Amino acid sequence: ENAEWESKPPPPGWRPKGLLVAHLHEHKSAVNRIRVSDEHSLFATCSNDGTVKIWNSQKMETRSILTYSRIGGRVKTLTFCQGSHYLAIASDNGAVQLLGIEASKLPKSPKIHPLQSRILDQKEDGCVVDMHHFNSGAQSVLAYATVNGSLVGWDLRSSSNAWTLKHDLKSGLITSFAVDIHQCWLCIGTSSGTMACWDMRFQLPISSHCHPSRARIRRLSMHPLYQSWVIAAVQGNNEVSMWDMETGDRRFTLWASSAPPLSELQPSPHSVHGIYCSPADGNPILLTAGSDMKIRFWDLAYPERSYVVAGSTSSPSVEGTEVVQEIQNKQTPRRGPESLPVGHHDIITDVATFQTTQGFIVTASRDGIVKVWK
Amino acid sequence: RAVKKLNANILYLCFSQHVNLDQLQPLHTLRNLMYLVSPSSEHLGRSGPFEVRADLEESME
Amino acid sequence: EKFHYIYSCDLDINVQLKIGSLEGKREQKSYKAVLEDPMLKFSGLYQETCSDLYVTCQVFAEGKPLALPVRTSYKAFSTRWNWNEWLKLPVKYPDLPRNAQVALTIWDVYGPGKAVPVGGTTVSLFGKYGMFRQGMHDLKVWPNVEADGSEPTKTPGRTSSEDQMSRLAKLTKAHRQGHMVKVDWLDRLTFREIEMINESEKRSSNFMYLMVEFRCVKCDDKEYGIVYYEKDGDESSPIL
Amino acid sequence: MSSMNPEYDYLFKLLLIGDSGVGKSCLLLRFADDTYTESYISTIGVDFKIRTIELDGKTIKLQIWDTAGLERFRTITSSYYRGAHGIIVVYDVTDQESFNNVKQWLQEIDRYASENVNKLLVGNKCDLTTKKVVDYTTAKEFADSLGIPFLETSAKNATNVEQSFMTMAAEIKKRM
Amino acid sequence: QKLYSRAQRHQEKKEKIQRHNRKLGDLVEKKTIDLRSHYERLANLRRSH
Amino acid sequence: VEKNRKIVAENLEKVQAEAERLDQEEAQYQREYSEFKRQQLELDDELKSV
Ligand SMILES: Nc1nc2c(ncn2[C@@H]2O[C@H](COP(=O)(O)OP(=O)(O)OP(=O)(O)O)[C@@H](O)[C@H]2O)c(=O)[nH]1
Repeated sequence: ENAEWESKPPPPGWRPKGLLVAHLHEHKSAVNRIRVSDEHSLFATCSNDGTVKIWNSQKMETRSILTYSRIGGRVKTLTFCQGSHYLAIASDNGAVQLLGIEASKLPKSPKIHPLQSRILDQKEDGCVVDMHHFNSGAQSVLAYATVNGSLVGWDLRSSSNAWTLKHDLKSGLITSFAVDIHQCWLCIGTSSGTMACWDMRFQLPISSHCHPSRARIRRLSMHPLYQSWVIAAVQGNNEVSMWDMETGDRRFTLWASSAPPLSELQPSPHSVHGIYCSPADGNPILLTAGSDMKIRFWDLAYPERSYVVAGSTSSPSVEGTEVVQEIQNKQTPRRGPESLPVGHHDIITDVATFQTTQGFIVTASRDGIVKVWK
Repeated sequence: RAVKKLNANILYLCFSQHVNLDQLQPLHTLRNLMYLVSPSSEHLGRSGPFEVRADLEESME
Repeated sequence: EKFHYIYSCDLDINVQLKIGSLEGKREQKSYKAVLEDPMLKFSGLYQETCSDLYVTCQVFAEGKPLALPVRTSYKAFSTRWNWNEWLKLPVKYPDLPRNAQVALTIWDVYGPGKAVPVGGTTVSLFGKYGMFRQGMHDLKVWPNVEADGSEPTKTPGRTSSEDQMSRLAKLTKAHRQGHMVKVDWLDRLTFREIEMINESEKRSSNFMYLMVEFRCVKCDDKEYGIVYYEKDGDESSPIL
Repeated sequence: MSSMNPEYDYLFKLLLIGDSGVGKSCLLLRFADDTYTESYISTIGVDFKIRTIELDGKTIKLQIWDTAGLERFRTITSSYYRGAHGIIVVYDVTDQESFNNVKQWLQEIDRYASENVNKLLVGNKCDLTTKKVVDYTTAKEFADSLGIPFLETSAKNATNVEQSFMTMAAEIKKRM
Repeated sequence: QKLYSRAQRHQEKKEKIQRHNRKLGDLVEKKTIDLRSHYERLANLRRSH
Repeated sequence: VEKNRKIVAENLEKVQAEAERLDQEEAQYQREYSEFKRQQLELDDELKSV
């Protein structure tokens, strides 16, 4: 009855203007995930350079307040655990490490130390592909998904697994999963475009629905309102589509491609890599960024008001399913100098937000850049 | 505030080029640019992961 | 907000158990065995789809019977083995030790003068932490064997698990009792999945189950759980 | 005052209960989907179908719930009855035991359902006349003795199936 | 008989994807060497400028 | 008829024994192919990023 979607939702009528606050490059290569501590006091970004870096949300008026590197391999997913006390990270090394964060006052330097660890045999589980943490009081389970389809709920209260699910690999590689804010159900998105719903109460596979284009589920999120809807980001055409798992109908879609809406023909190579969704004032906001490196603010209540956040007006402006279609407009005097391109210049891999006294967007790309916006 | 901006700005540009961390100081406005514009900084023009390290942030803050 | 309970030694009344129904197909022997011994033809397995089975209910403990075996009164069956009989067991709650067991054997006729067991199921009267069995239970009936009350029981009616339906049934009952969070859109799907699983188990296996029920003792609109306890178990030893 | 959906005025949650094999799923399927089938899948837990109907010019949305009738999926306390607007007790007119257990299903209503919930005794499988055991008079005497409406029916042949659910919807509207 | 063909075709798919994986890693290796040349051309042009 | 039943029962058993072996093999093809797919889905992003 009372599961809040966000510990701190966006301010009322929040509209990210696209002002860059911090340009960060402390990572040697591609950043894989951006996660914000549920306190919004810190956030963390992991990278293919094998390091993870933790950042102070309040210092985004900049420096990696903490850093860790002693796992090796590409660290490609992390999550906080409903507080800045714990932060878990995982690498293609198959190591799952529970880092404890030490919060200190200004005079004494902070530190990170590993306080829990697991290793996955590459022949029997493979590395993780995604993970999520969700408290239930009696347990502090860290669910994570592995290449062999195992989805394991590691209870951070001990070494015991709360539960384990065996995704049918005939549906392809697990590319992302999400869990209900109510913790009643779960949905697995795959490289072949299949969403497979699991009822976490019974731990049974209740349903399987497949994208008609049979294309990779790049991100998966529960819907902030409709308890049976899953926001599945799909490869090609920047397609973000809400799927009602109670019936399998694709019943809302965001589209931004040269290909006409929902067409299976030659899809654009661009794809959405990060989706942030919030109910706000009951007017749900969905913010997407990806391989076209253009952050799009989508207003699901008034889609005509949707706009590109990652760029000024120097850039070219823009089946019974409610599809929002983006069509580029069919559009010298040196009226002041040309400014530097503020946006990313490489594939954006994730989007996150924090609300420390203002609504900031964090974005990161495959070159290791991390950018803060407001 | 303009001096704070300009000096912090220069230092940020200095760090972006991986200039010698021990030489740069937050007050020596023109000397900082001199180390950046002269051939002494072999890395000038390179684009890569600068870090604005703690030993240089603590001097500013 | 409150848990109400009583000690097994304070409740000086006879234990009572409802023999419910028996669910599941009964394995018919191939006629090859009927040729080996022709008296099989007259057993209740072959003469009628539902035979007039009966259930014995001996309370065992430490591998010894605590008392004489109570048995279900005769009830005619046509299409469903269903007894709705509260057997007043011959032992009282203070007479029961922590490892007390009911050994529910199901019997059928085998010609004149000779009963034969359809199956048997043994369930401990006290749960994981000494509370007496609180309600309806579906016990796995081990076929063709008489229920054994030795400890450990070779024919346990319950599992700690280890198969789908033993877990999904517990969750189903918990969901019915309202213990599990209701979600109409999920339930309408997950229970279809459990239906498929159960119907598969009903085909790939021929196990049967015996429903039983224990009386929920009440007082002033409160229901008291019975906890295995001992008079003098209340005092820690005064060792100096 | 309260919010009101433009499609339906009243949401009447109906619930079907009764012993296993009495035909609750068949009745639910015949009413909400006009389909019938010999294949028996023993229901577990809950199932429901929505059917929209019209009575006295009012659009009535019926959410009909089908509970598991088997011993193994039943429990002493039940929370399916909670919030039911009307409850149908089904029995198989070809099995006296299912009819006898109606007495026991009724006391579950008086214990867990709404204090004045609508009740309706339904006698499915009336098409098996050569196998019927209860008399219509035996059932009517019992139903009237408790004031609950009653309709013998057949999911197989749709016989009185529609009328059985429509009658309870009307009875609930009459109650509110 | 349907499984024998599947085992064959899945094995051919495993071989094909493994060969494709090899060419992508080699292509990225080569493209990185060119990107290195681009970044050095840019570094030299920038420094001269 | 018992002889024929026994012979056919062994045939069904031994043919199904191959079916379950192929099930383990196909399960292994998926388990391995999923790994090659994971790698491929990164090389494609590295290629596009480079
Ligand atoms: N002749 C006849 N047979 C029926 C009728 N309705 C149901 N049946 C038979 O009874 C079987 C079981 O019907 P169900 O509706 O599944 O019984 P149920 O009440 O749902 O039983 P549970 O799901 O276990 O609670 C069906 O498969 C049919 O074979 C009917 O109206 N006439």
